[PDB]
Amino acid sequence: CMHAFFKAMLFMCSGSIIHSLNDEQDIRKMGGLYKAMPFTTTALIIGSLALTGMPYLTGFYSKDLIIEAVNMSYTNAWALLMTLIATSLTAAYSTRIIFFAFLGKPRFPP
Amino acid sequence: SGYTPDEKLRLQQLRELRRRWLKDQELSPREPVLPPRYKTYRHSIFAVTHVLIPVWIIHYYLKYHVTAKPYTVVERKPRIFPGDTILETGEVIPLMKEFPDQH
Amino acid sequence: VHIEPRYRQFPQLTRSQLIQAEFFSATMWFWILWRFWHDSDAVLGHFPYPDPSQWTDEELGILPDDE
Amino acid sequence: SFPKYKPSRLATLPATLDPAEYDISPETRKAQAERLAIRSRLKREYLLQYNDPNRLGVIEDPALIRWTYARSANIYPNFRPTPKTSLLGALFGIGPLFFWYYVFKTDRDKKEKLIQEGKLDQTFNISY
Amino acid sequence: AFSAPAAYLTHQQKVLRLYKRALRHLESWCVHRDKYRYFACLMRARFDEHKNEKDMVKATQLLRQAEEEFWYGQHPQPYIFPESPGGTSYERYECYKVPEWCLDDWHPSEKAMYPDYFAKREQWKRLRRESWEREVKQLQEETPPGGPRTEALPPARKEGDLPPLWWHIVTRPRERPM
Amino acid sequence: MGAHLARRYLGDASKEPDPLRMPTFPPDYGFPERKEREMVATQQEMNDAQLMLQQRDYCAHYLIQLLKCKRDSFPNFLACKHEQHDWDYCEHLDYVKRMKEFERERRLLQRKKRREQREAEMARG
Amino acid sequence: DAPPLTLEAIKDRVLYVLKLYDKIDPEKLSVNSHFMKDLGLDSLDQVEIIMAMEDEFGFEIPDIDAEKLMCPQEIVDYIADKKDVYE
Amino acid sequence: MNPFASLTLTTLTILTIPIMMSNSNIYKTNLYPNYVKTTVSYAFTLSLVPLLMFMHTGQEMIISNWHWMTLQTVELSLSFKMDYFSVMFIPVALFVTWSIMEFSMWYMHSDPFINRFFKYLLLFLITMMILVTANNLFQLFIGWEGVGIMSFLLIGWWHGRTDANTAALQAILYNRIGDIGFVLSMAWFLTHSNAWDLQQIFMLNNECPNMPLIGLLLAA
Amino acid sequence: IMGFMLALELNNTTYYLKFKYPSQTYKFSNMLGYYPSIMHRLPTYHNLSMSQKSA
Amino acid sequence: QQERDPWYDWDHPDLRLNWGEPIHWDLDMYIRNRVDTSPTPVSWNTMCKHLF
Amino acid sequence: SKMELPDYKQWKIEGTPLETVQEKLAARGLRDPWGRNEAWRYSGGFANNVSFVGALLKGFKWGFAAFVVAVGAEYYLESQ
Ligand SMILES: CCCCCCCCCCCCCCCCCC(=O)OC[C@H](COP(=O)([O-])OCC(O)COP(=O)([O-])OC[C@@H](COC(=O)CCCCCCCCCCCCCCCCC)OC(=O)CCCCCCCCCCCCCCCCC)OC(=O)CCCCCCCCCCCCCCCCC
Ligand SMILES: CCCCCCCCCCCCCCCCCC(=O)OC[C@H](COP(=O)([O-])OCC(O)COP(=O)([O-])OC[C@@H](COC(=O)CCCCCCCCCCCCCCCCC)OC(=O)CCCCCCCCCCCCCCCCC)OC(=O)CCCCCCCCCCCCCCCCC
Ligand SMILES: CCCCCCCC/C=C\CCCCCCCC(=O)OC[C@H](COP(=O)(O)OCCN)OC(=O)CCCCCCC/C=C/CCCCCCCC
Ligand SMILES: CCCCCCCC/C=C\CCCCCCCC(=O)O[C@H](COC(=O)CCCCCCC/C=C/CCCCCCCC)COP(=O)(O)OCCN
Ligand SMILES: *P(=O)(O)OCC(C)(C)[C@H](O)C(=O)NCCC(=O)NCCSC(=O)CCCCCCCCCCCCC
Repeated sequence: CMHAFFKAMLFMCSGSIIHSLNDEQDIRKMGGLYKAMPFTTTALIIGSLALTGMPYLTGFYSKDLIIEAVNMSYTNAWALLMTLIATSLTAAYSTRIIFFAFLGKPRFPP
Repeated sequence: SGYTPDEKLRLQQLRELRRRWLKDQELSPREPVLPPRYKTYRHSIFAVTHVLIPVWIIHYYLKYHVTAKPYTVVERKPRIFPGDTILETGEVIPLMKEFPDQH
Repeated sequence: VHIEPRYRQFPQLTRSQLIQAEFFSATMWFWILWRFWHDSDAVLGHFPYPDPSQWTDEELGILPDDE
Repeated sequence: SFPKYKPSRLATLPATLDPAEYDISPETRKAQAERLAIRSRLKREYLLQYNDPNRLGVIEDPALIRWTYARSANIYPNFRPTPKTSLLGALFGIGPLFFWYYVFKTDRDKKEKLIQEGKLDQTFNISY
Repeated sequence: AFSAPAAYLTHQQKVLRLYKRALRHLESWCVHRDKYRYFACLMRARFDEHKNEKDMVKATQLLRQAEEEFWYGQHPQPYIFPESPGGTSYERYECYKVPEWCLDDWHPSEKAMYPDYFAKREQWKRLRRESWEREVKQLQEETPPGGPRTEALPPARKEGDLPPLWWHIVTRPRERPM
Repeated sequence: MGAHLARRYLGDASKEPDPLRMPTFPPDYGFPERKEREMVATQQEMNDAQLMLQQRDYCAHYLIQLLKCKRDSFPNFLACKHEQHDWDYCEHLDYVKRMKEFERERRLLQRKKRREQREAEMARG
Repeated sequence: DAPPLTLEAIKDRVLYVLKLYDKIDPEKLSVNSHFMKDLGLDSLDQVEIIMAMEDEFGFEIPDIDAEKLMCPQEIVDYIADKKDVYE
Repeated sequence: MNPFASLTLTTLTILTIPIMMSNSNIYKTNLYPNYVKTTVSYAFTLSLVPLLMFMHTGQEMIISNWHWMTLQTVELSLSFKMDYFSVMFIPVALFVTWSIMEFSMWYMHSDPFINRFFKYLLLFLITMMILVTANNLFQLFIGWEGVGIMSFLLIGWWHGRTDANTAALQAILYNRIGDIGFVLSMAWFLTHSNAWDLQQIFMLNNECPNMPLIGLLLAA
Repeated sequence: IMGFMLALELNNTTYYLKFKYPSQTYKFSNMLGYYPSIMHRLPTYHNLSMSQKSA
Repeated sequence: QQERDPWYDWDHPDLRLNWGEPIHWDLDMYIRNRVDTSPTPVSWNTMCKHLF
Repeated sequence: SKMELPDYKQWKIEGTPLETVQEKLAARGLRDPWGRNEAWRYSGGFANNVSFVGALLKGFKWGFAAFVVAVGAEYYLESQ
């Protein structure tokens, strides 16, 4: 349920960016959208925070409990390690989207 | 390296024809000649039809046809807790024993 | 509202969208702070974790080695 | 220097890395010219028929006709029983049948042995 | 696309195509504009360094080594314009492209809904029918006896003619048809 | 995760406890008089409350009280904080008792190792 | 959605890019100037000019076609033809 | 009768309604996207109601309304499982679909077949609801393959794009290997338990074996 | 937070006027682990080849 | 056909074929919707080794 | 309607990373002629942009003020 919420919102913000930039889907050609597009910027930031498990957003009440249960169970050691690394990589690619789409100077056509 | 004179001339002529063709593709003020033959009100007609008629039909179907045969609608029995009042028989489910309470 | 296209310039923005974005970012941060003020146990835990080293052999029912 | 690229059948060699692209002979140039002339002749024929204002229908493609004929109706006349053909046919047409026969025969023999010995869980198996 | 290809690519053409491809992939690696400008100037410096070279054997060997270097260092996921062959918007509007021969099968009522358009269309059809013989005659007069040696087509040499084989080029569907 | 895993794997698995076989010592071994655990909720009460089979542990009475609280104050979904805390505290006490069982098993195992080493040395000497 | 292109708009944008090119003198640049016959550039300069136009208008000109555009007017005509611009 | 069954079935039915109207002047007009969006909004509210009913007393039901066919000792009927999972996932899915339909009304504004796009979105929603509320394996499989084929149709939305067509067929291929696993599970359950419905499956499988559970895992 | 910090450092490194050829790990990650390439060219090719040459 | 040039004015733009030219025996499996043999940035052997 | 292109003389690389690039190239003995055509991106409303941490804290200032006011009101109500 929680993932339905914030992932749908993230895809809608991505689509808004695509439409405003003439069907461009490359973060290498996005840029400056933090100030260019205020509402989609704040929506995508809130969604990416909720995705990564901000302490009291919609993703905290599921992902945090899942990680707690995985750590506290009689589990596969390799599965536990891969789960933790995947949480780190989730934060990583959310950072990549934000950094390459919204921060910096523009790269889109004039 | 560049256009030959024949390539340049043919491109010029073809582009002139193409522009003329698109200009002809433009429509006329009269062109789509069709043959002869409040916000709350719209959602009020929508709500009665789309919500009211189906709910009437479905409630009639369930109350008088589906639930007229055994085991068609099975409900999970309600939870009963200590110190409860069973409404069916006016019964009283007793409370639990005293907890060994801490702090 | 009609937004005129810009060429090599920052696009025209709207007061409504600026205030809406600011209000919702502020709403998220207020919610996070308000939840942390009240429900801080969800992040930092609620009950202490016992140290098994401090449990006496008498209370764990371990007899002296010689016995 | 840089690691070399090894072409495969499913990842072919790029044209820019082909050694023959940088060793061009005067006969290579005339081969290219002849190929371009063939393409130009075919293109002229197709374009004339294509832009004909009076043509209605399908421009028949002899290449397509030959391809469909070679794929179906010309195979048996040009087939000969060779050792390779016989072995490949025997394998691909007989090996799978006997492999599956052995698999199913063994499985059903085990099932029937368990049934006869009366130690196979057949409870609730009403529908057969 | 619009231009007929030749039998082979010259050495200069190969060098320029490598230059453009290398700059595009360098831009894909160097996401930011300042970094791209810096490294693009360095790349042009390398090309200008080898610009003057009389030994064509050495020039071809340089091109071959440059191609190997490019293949090793190319971006696995280079930037592609949306409408370009690898792009995301490539061939999206092909299902919306319908031909004018499909247009002329309309019912009379449908055609009656657009009286002015179809008069101009009839004028275009008459213009096409009145020129076909001159077009074929011009094509068969100017060809060599062996046949067409290339895919290029001539223009109209006279004041009343049209460039031979022009109908589908001129009346091709629009890039955004619907 | 924890240091017990390192001790068992990169160390003396004979001295460390085995979770899938614990306990291996009698419950009264070293306990002169040991009292059994008390169960407040009865089988019929848990069956009526329709507790999940993994929720029918020794803390089930606080869970039943929490469920009854949440049902009665439905629209106010923030009115059973005390019942939630009572259930959580009972679960915490149960967990620390499990931890005590593990630690008892560990030091009993190492006491047995020491005793058998002492017997082996006495026999050798 | 997006405003349609016009011949004047395309011409303005191409001349704008060319005036922002440093190797072209903006005073003697016209819509009929040849990149090499009367501006003194070379093949690499023309390649960079075409790439700049590709970035400007957001589409790609294939190498077979781009090697022939030796004039801002030729570039304008090519882009108008490709974008179906007639006005 | 309690309003639980009536309101759940009403949500499903009013979802199906605009597909019936896909052969009318409204489907020929430009009000069809807004019509479908309004329908999804109303269905979302009517689904919110039984969620409140469950959140109070934890009420769950199964509705075997229509009997389809009796294969000797196996009875197939149209049954719906309105439990915690269904009554929680339906409002979430409807809320998300409502927002997505509005965003598509803005986003697909220039699409010549926006009405067909909205009809396809509503058909996917219907199949997903069938999947979620299904009480037997056969109805669950109907929803399974329905969402698979709607995904196929919507991925290849632009038919002139070869990449779109390859992507659609690829999705079909992988989901079809999943369906191999699903059908293995269905055959095992019928053969060894004489049932395709979750009640009898759960009652009779005190310890489920590797073969059916691995079939389910492969399908998932 | 460690993922945030490491990703941010790596992304800030992109501004430097330093160019380096990609790594094997980068190629593996960017090309999807080579799974679509190998497993969309090899088994499909063999199945479509058997479907004609043999059957 | 994926390896065939995309910028050329083919008679069949989607199939990337010209009218009258010989058709490969396995065109049915070498269409752009099917098996692709285009060159890849990494060698096929390296791909296999890394994946396995 | 009918937008006007801003005058091209206004685009300069001074006070821009492009002039740092130009200085490095000049030290190396080179020049880049496309400086201004890129220099449009570094001026005007694109001149200053936030950092990654400053982006995450977009509404923290007003959110914290509202939080302090609400905590004060709650404490006031609890006291009286
Ligand atoms: C667009 C619609 C169609 C869509 C499908 C289209 C494609 C298929 C077409 C059909 C193909 C097959 C053809 C078969 C022909 C034979 C027909 C037949 O056998 O019909 C069977 C059957 C008839 O059975 P029967 O044996 O004849 O009668 C048994 C009883 O005696 C009956 O009990 P009774 O005596 O009480 O009778 C009640 C009575 C009266 O009903 C009522 O009273 C009910 C309504 C009560 C309303 C209450 C409120 C009233 C208003 C208020 C009044 C007071 C004032 C208050 C004011 C308040 C103001 C605020 O109504 C009827 O009798 C109606 C019977 C059915 C009539 C229609 C039959 C049409 C056949 C046409 C065939 C044509 C050829 C087809 C093929 C052509 C080629 C394609 O009819 C139906 O099944 C009809 C529908 C049943 C009810 C609705 C069920 C809802 C289920 C919901 C499930 C949701 C699932 C969602 C899943 C997806 C989302 C997840
Ligand atoms: C067969 C092996 C199977 C292994 C299975 C298990 C796999 C586990 C994977 C773990 C994560 C690996 C992440 C890197 C892989 C992708 C690299 C890449 O291409 O990035 C470009 C990509 C950017 O793409 P781009 O902008 O296009 O860049 C293109 C450039 O050309 C730049 O391109 P580039 O290629 O030049 O940049 C890569 C370069 C620079 O990137 C990095 O160094 C990435 C960051 C590595 C961080 C490692 C941990 C550092 C410490 C973290 C904190 C924990 C320590 C304690 C701290 C205090 C705690 C109280 O790194 C390397 O080349 C070294 C190798 C990287 C890691 C390899 C892992 C093993 C697989 C390969 C084995 C063989 C490798 C041989 C060497 C390569 C071939 C010659 O990077 C990112 O977006 C950042 C991702 C990396 C950071 C994410 C956050 C941390 C990740 C988890 C670390 C652990 C956290 C705690 C977990 C829970 C513990 C309980
Ligand atoms: C159980 C039944 C058999 C299962 C294994 C079947 C393997 C072979 C499948 C049939 C071969 C396909 C025949 C012809 C299909 C057409 C091929 C085709 O269309 O091309 C590939 C097409 C598109 O190519 P693109 O890469 O997207 O091109 C991009 C364009 N630039 O994509 C595909 O269809 C690839 C399909 C390859 C199948 C291989 C996958 C097999 C994986 C099985 C692993 C199972 C593990 C599951 C875990 C279970 C846990 C208990
Ligand atoms: C793991 C998959 C195995 C499939 C089934 C197992 C059967 C064995 C595998 C194939 C062996 C032969 C089966 C039929 C194949 C025919 C051979 C063939 O196609 O080539 C014939 C050669 O055959 C002959 O004419 C002589 C007949 C026997 C030679 C080939 C069979 C030898 C097989 C070796 C036996 C096994 C070796 C054991 C090694 C250890 C294995 C555990 C013609 O030669 P060419 O003109 O070059 O045409 C090929 C074009 N590239
Ligand atoms: P214009 O007609 O003036 O063009 C002049 C040319 C170049 C045609 C000359 O007249 C000419 O033919 N000169 C001699 C031939 C020649 O130039 N040979 C050398 C050309 S290749 C060269 O040496 C440059 C290669 C260096 C760059 C390699 C690119 C690889 C990097 C790719 C990286 C991709 C991701 C970063």
